[PDB]
Amino acid sequence: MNVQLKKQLAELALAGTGHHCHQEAASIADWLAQEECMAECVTLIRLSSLMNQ
Amino acid sequence: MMTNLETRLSGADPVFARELHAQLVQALGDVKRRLLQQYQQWQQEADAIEAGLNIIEKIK
Repeated sequence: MNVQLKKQLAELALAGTGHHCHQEAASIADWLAQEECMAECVTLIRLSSLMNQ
Repeated sequence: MMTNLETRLSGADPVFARELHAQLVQALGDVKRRLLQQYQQWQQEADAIEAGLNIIEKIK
């Protein structure tokens, strides 16, 4: 919801890619994608998910 | 590789963990009653929040 919480979800998603939680991370990634200021953020999550799959 | 978050959810910070979980559900309730077009957006947000709740459990 609020930016601070959103950043917590992104970190959570990043943590998820390293625990075989690619579906969850993807759900988070696509929602954050809705925002322009989180571009790179979703990038890493996805890149992290691509590398761990 | 590992974040500071993962270590705060693994038992080292019980209070932080339940505050984070608490607001994530709080938020979930907000968007869920919001969902009662623009639904796919909010529904997308509901998925993201629920997703985070799934990870916090898979890594606690």
